[PDB]
Amino acid sequence: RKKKVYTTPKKIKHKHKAVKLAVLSYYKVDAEGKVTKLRRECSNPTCGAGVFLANHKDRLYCGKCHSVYKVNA
Amino acid sequence: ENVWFSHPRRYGKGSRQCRVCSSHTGLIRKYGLNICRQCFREKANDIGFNKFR
Amino acid sequence: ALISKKRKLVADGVFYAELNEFFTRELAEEGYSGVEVRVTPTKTEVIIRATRTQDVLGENGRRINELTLLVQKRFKYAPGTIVLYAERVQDRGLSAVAQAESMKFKLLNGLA
Amino acid sequence: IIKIRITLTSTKVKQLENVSSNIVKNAEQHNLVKKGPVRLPTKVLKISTRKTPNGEGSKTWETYEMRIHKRYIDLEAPVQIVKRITQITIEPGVDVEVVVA
Amino acid sequence: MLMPKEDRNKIHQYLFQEGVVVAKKDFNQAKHEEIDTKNLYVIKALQSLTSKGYVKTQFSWQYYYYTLTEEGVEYLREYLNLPEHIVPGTYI
RNA sequence: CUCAACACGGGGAAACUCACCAGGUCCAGACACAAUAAGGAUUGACAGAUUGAGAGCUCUUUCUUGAUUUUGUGGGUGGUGGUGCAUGGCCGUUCUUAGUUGGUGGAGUGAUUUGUCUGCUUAAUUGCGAUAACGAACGAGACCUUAACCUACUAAAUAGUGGUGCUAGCAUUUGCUGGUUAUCCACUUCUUAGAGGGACUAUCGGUUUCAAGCCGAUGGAAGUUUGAGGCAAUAACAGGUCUGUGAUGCCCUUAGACGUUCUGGGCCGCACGCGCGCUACACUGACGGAGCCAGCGAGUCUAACCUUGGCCGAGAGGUCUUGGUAAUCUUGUGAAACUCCGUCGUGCUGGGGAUAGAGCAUUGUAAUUAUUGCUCUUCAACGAGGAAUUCCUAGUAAGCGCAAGUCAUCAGCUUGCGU
Repeated sequence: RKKKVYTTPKKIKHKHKAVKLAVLSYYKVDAEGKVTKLRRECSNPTCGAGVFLANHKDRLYCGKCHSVYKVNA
Repeated sequence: ENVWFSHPRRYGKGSRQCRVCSSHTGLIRKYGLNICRQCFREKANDIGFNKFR
Repeated sequence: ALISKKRKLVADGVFYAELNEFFTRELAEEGYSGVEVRVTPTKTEVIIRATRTQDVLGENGRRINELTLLVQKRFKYAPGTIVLYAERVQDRGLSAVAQAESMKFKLLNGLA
Repeated sequence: IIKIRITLTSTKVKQLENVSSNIVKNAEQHNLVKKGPVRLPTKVLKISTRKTPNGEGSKTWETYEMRIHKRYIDLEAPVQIVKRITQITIEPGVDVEVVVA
Repeated sequence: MLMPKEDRNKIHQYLFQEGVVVAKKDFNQAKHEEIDTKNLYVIKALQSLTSKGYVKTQFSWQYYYYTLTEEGVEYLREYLNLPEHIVPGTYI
């Protein structure tokens, strides 16, 4: 062993850096002063109405779960 | 990462190891000793294995 | 119980050797010289053979209550079923273990 | 009274025989039937390592031995005197177990 | 270490509670026998404490031996507890 | 890499071991400083792409996480990475032998020498002796373990023996062979193991300077130091080992890693040369029935170890139970050579069983590059081995198997043990 060749394409590629978007916590705001749910809550008893279900394409996906909460709609 | 230590270690030289130095070569597991050949020879006197004949 | 005497008597030996190497490493600075176990019903006891018992027995019971916990945590003894004593040394001028540690630490102070 | 059995196991001859001697001496201090010490055959536990680390040199072998001596005494006694005689003769290196029946 | 905060709390309280940790040199050992957390967490949390002081470690026969020093017992109070509590075997 | 490398590294590697090869993750980069950062430092992920892969690897998507992380600068840590010609420890070897060294005195300018020796003796620098040496120390011996003897002591349903009850068969006449888990009693020859005894070359004879000894006979369990080991000097080797060690200096590397882990593969690949071995070349034999005899040992509680007995199966094996943490059960380990009766009949034949085909099982996550076992078939060389060369002196050589180590499975190896 003298050196390394790295015949694999030259990938020092790393993960997405927990992608830094702007401020995002927004239900919606009407005038004086009410707020209503968008990106609705989960059906989990252990998700006590505080989690947002992402809608990618015909999917509802929770992030409180490690992997999978699928209430599809 | 769910594949990190996933290979089974239930028999053979990969599972067992020395209790003094954690090696896999020259292990003595007679009477449940689990000490390598070289480690046992340095402390056979403390265990109570003397050399008579 | 429920262990054959062949495995029982051997396991007592390896337990002693593990204890002895522990105290050589731990009480190196107190002139340690040996141990002996007395396996009795109702709190098996351990005696430490070290010259400076005033150092091994720390301030107000520390430094041996710590070692009592360290042994019973590692060897899974019930609490209060092991106690550690320290009586000093019988004539430390004649123990080769104690005179080798004396020789060792004298070298580390840069003595010729 | 009750039928009892005391089993002694050690790796030291000198430290074991006097303990059994104290057992029988306390047995006819206040007299009761002995079924005295029946010595089982000694067990020699042999470990045969090679001699070395790495295998250079003449292929020399060692053998190490641990000797297990075992003795059992089958006594009968009143319930009171059982505990005291089982607790007085306690010596390092000798493992004593007492079977109730 | 990421080592989520509710697992520092289990580790640090138990070190305050007894003053000693032994913990079994084996990484990825899957739920250390005394504390409810992983054995990797126990070994790596107290490596962090040792480098800054606060605890002294001994290693023997694939086992660690952790002893809380006098500069660590005072620090571990405001981390977890109130004053006038004795961590180690100083309690008689 | 001669003895002092080559069934050696306890090295019988399918994964693991593992150090090597093609690839994929992870940090297990402590702490300190500085920056980003509660308008979020950061972490994790469904489905699809992608991937050997149900690795959120990475990407598409948009949820979760919250101050531990991230980035940079120094370090830290790890390494079966290098150097055994930088070292420790261990071991081998010089070296199956008898050798080595102070103190005081003597010799010599001195390095050194004598002591530590002409002779005889011993396994021995073991002794008798001689003596410018005297008195000593280590090694040898002494010592310890083990194998042989004890009708002696101490007693044993975890070892036996005899009688006694109950009972089986046969003879019958009172006998012989048995069974009976404690029926009871008694004992310790055999077995066990504590303490001891016992051999000292004893008695006699012969030899030598008449000493140390040696030889022969008798007695004795034992007469080679009773047999076998263990232990084991001074000085050394550039002997081996950094791949036993959280033994270790220096060098290298330290995030696309030489760390670690995961899937695959390799270490086993074959024109060929060498070392240790196994099976053979048959009639002192092969095959088939029948007899039937050991010793050393190992064995499972929060884990599946040694397995009896019944049943199934040609076998390998399966299944239902049982005993055993063991002088109790496996186990009387009913081992093999061996012995008796028969078949073969001098024919590479019924010697030999390499190579190969098909099936059935077992261990394992996994058996292909056959793990191994079994069944049928295939039937190779080999007709006693040139020059060379090894080991061995009595319960030894050689033949013969058995247990243990390694082990989940694999013994053609080793360590012991008996015949």
